[PDB]
Amino acid sequence: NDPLVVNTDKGRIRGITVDAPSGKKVDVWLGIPYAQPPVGPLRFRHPRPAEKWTGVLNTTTPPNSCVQIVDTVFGDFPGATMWNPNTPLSEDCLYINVVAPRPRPKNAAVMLWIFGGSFYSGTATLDVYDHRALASEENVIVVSLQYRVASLGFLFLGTPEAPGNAGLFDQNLALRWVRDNIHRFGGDPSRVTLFGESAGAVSVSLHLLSALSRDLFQRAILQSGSPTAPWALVSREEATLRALRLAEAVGCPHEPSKLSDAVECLRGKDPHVLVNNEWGTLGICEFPFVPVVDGAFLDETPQRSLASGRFKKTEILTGSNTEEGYYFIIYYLTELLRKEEGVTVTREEFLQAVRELNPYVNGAARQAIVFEYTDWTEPDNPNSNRDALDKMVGDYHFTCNVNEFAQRYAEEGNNVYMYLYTHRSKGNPWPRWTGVMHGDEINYVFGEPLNPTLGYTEDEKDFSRKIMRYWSNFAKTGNPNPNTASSEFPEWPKHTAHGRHYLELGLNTSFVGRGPRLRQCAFWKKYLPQLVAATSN
Amino acid sequence: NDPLVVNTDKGRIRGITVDAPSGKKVDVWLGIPYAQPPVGPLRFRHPRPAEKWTGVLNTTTPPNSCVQIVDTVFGDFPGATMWNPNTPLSEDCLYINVVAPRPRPKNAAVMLWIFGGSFYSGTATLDVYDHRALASEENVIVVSLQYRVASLGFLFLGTPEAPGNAGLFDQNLALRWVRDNIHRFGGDPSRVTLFGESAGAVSVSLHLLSALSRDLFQRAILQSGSPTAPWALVSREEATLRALRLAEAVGCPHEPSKLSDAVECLRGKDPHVLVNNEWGTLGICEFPFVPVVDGAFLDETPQRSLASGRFKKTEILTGSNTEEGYYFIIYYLTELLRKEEGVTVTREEFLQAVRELNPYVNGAARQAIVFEYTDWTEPDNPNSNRDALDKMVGDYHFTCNVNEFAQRYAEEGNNVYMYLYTHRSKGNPWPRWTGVMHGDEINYVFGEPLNPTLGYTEDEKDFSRKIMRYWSNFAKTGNPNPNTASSEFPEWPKHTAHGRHYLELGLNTSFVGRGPRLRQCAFWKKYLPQLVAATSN
Ligand SMILES: *[C@@H]1O[C@H](CO)[C@@H](O)[C@H](O)[C@H]1NC(C)=O
Ligand SMILES: *[C@@H]1O[C@H](CO)[C@@H](O)[C@H](O)[C@H]1NC(C)=O
Ligand SMILES: *[C@@H]1O[C@H](CO)[C@@H](O)[C@H](O)[C@H]1NC(C)=O
Ligand SMILES: [Cl-]
Repeated sequence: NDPLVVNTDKGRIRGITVDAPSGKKVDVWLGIPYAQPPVGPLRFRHPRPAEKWTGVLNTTTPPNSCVQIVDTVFGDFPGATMWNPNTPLSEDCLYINVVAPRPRPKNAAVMLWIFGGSFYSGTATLDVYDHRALASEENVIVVSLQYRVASLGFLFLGTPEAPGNAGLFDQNLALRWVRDNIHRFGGDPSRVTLFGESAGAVSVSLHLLSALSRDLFQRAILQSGSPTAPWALVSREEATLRALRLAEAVGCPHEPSKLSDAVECLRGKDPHVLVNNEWGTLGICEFPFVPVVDGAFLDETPQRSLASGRFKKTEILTGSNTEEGYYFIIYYLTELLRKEEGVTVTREEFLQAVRELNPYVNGAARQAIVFEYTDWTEPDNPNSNRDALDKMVGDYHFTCNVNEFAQRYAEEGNNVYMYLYTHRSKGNPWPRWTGVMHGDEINYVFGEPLNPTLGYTEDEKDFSRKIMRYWSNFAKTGNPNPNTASSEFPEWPKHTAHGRHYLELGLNTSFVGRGPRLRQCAFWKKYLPQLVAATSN
Repeated sequence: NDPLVVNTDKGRIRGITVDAPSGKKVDVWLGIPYAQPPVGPLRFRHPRPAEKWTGVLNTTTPPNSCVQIVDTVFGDFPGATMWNPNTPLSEDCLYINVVAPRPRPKNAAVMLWIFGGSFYSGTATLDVYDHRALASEENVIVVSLQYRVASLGFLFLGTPEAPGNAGLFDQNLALRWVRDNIHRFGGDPSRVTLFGESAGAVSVSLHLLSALSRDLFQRAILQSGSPTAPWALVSREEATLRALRLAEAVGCPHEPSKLSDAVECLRGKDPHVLVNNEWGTLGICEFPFVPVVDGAFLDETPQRSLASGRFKKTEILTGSNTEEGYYFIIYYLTELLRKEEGVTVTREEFLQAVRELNPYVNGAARQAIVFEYTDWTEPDNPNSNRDALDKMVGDYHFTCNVNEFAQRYAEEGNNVYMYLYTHRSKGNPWPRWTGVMHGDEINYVFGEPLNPTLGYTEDEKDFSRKIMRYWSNFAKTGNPNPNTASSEFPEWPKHTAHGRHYLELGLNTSFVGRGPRLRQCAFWKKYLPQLVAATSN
């Protein structure tokens, strides 16, 4: 009997034994199909499941990446190219990857990765997401999936041939494949933990809401993303306009009254032409094609689900990084924050940035933001004014939404674990002033420091082992803490509805705090909305 | 020859030798007259100098106190009775006290005290101000003066017979007396340091502005008071109305057109009847009869003098206590902050208090205050909501005005030293939650802990020695620091215009910080004014 041949519910498949960078060995199945290719008449539409096949399908090659724009802003800068697709771009992209430890488990916990990329970019095949270290060091099945992104994943016109959320129905279908099949690979299908970062975290949080995903997994890890983030969803009316603008931009009919003509033309366009024409006039952290409230995957806004307690009763682990804003500002204010060492911002530049980064609020709101984000010890300090820019973008679009979601989960009686990630890698290629940006924790979550061909210190390797152990303890039990309390493994306390404790994740630290950033988050969530209402006659 | 008989420019006077509680001896001259009694036709008017006398005037008895209301809200509670007049009340109250060390110096520095009491109360004769410890431990001439308070000191109608600021002209005349005479008591008239607390500090600061006082002293110490405090001055237009309201309240004519009838009737009323009818409907930290801009003592608002650099160029030492607001709230919101142990404030009680304590601002401003003064770690915590009431009253009426004054003095090149006083006496008679209140430092400045019959600990005795040494180093040299830096005497750095360092004064501490409370002071001084402007249609 060939332990690498597996009889899935649609056919037999053959995997392959390979080495993790550490030397430990894992079994691997790459590019398992879970849907019909979403091509031709099927573009923009929800996935159909895969047709049965005869024989043995060799599932040993990393799959196609879904069509998306490629980032060339900084040339071959490694900090940017690590997020670009590393396999051929194709609409034929609906595949899953399974990576199992050796020897093969019987009922192991299953960690299912959903990649981020602001819903317009990303792929499960990235080297930074390599599954071999995590599976082999922690004894879990690691699963990853492709899902459609950008307008191919999220075009919405409010018609059956453009119903929205195709990329989310892709993820749901993959979740169903995992529950139907993962036991054949040594995983317990009742022990699936979803984890994802940024738009992948938003995606995970939406599976905590949807009635269609409710029974498809056990618990969730949400790295720097939450469904109350203002970029996370778009209204149905605005999505419809954005789709029609895309149709115009590529030469298609775009009349609100004859939506059939517009969809049909869009289905005939080259896919690269579509994703390369999506980017109109949008503010920072506004992405053109994102989830909507459609009626079937979600039938109410996330804020209404949270207010009413309509979400899955389970544990969650979630957290933020210290410099969440810079990554997005570096690409948006390219004259102000050049990607050079020693950048600073003058007071007059900061005041101009506040208007550009908050383009929708009135005069009174901007002053409040200025007051809230000024260092009153030294108002004109050019470092303080640069850091203020990161914090106001990072608080509003990231940190404060994670806090909000973790709060509601905790108020409703669920165990919550909250982190603030503060480690900057010794080999970080970005300018020193960028600090700990969006996504930096991913390398450590997937155990990349254990790769002996890379430059990580021994301290960083221990750190990555600590983090993988927290993450996988949580998947295995719902609690990141070990049984025997360690010197290397600090205690990670629950984030209670009233304590709101969080654990700082870093090299030489076990600091537990509150929040984080409760005051700035109250500014955005409580003070500023009532001031906008008061001054909008 | 009798060294206790001194020939002043108006006559001879006889003093008396007494003991310090310190064990050392001092010479003392109490009740030296410096003006004609301001009685009869002279009521409300500026002082005339004292008429010459033959013989030897026995100056050995603490002088009369100026007429003022007596506080009975808490009966014989020691925390309150220590501020009540301890000598008979009379309009015949314009006297000075001099206390010299033994053996008598030749050209000693002179520390001249101006009592506080919100311009309606106070007296130089209080036991808490007793001069003997400071004079004998620090080898300085200690001087104190009476000045008229309440409507008797500060009635203004804009006519020659109610010209305003009589109490400040009293202080000016006393300052003159000191420069004409203090060398006969062993003091250098070119080395007068003014010091005062609360309305006494305001008074000191107004002598730093007035052209009539400019050459009458060398430097200044300002404890918890500044001329930018919103209670420190009243407009000429409002002063006139308040005076006319007082006339009405006591049955006098009060027609805005016939001011002579009103003044002449007021000159006939009993002085106690006058001061007991002053208290109309006023907010917290609003006192009816206070300085005005008259044309002669001051001819522009303090803020206009500060902005234009028209103020005396000299060193200043100044500071705040940590709970500046509670004292006034305890007397204003007597149902909410009962003088009992274990008081707390509910969230709903706090929101009502914000409206009562900031009764002039609109809805938007109140929300900003609420947001600024909420503990966002635990918004509903009833200790936090009680402390917030102290901080919003103390910041707005005290701490932030001291900061502003020290800031402007530093920007103009003068040496400034800033303290935050944080010591609560072990024997404090107020409830524990009141913290370190307005006026608490006065006992330590005057060396009261060195009286062994009071209950002070040994550490508190040391603290008082340290503080008298800082204060008198400052009077002697312009710098509170000693020459040989000690472990008992930390370094007190200058408060520079951009560093804004302060020294925390307390038992087990040498902490240096910035501000204090730069962010909250920016809220009152920069943010809230621009938000009121924006929302005032
Ligand atoms: C798959 O692998 C086997 C060898 O292990 C090979 O003989 C076969 O041709 C491969 N391709 C397909 C399509 O099965
Ligand atoms: C003043 O004191 C002297 C000596 O102590 C005494 O003889 C004299 O009577 C006193 N004068 C008055 C007016 O009491
Ligand atoms: C003074 O502060 C130090 C700092 O921890 C402390 O160890 C010491 O006990 C303190 N002394 C007191 C509070 O009397
Ligand atoms: Cl001047």
